[PDB]
Amino acid sequence: EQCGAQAGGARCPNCLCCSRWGWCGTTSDFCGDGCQSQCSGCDGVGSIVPRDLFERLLLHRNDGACPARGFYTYEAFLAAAAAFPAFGGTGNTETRKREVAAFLGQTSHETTGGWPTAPDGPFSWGYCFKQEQNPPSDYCQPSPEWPCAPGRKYYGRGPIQLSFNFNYGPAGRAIGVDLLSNPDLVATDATVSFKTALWFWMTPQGNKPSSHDVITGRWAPSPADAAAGRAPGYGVITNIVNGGLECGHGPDDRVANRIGFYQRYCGAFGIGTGGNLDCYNQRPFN
Repeated sequence: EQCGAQAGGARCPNCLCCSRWGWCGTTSDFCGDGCQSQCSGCDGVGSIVPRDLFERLLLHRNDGACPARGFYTYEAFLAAAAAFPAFGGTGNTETRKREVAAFLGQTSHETTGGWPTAPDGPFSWGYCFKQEQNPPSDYCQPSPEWPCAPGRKYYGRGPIQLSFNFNYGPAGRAIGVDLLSNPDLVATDATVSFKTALWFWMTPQGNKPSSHDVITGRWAPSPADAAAGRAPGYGVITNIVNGGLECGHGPDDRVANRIGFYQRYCGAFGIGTGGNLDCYNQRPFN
């Protein structure tokens, strides 16, 4: 609907802002700078990963047999990403798509329900789970910095399978949610769930860079990294996530599963994966 200074001063119906160029709408484009009328009353990662793509990549997550069925929505992914605008918004477009592919690859592995003969292949069964299956512990390691909340448990939750009081604490503080007190939010609120995974993705810890910096080419190895065989690529991201267990001892099915997801996703995004895909020959960071 047209409006304003070519529409006889017409205001927009439903209290819609009249844009500077004379059109009706609710975005900043209509209501901000230049807005002709009803301005106060009467382009992020979504451009790189559209709903259709997200849904096709995460093809079987809403299977009846997936305990997280229905939980991980596109709306929650976008809302979470809005809090981490550098995610999928750093570097050129190819790099942005690759960040999202890599993030989705790693988190799909953490939450996979796949099996070798699964419909549409094992790499379409990411995001099947939202909490650790049969956890062996509540993962409380008390500290003055992050005391364990009584009655609460810190088993894996969400797309990065966030675990331990000493990770829920920092994650919650960064995102403005008290996850030490209410760790179950990571499994009951999908926006919080995605936010903890993005927090992990975006945050350097100890001798590890952020996954974000690695995938966007902002990380260069240290001497110690170089002697350890740690060169930029998806492999070092696997190392960051779980290198203590999976890295430095040759071909490993967990690492390969992470790769297969990443390859399928890069495929769908029309980009290459880049090199150094594995951590078969890398010293674990830890």
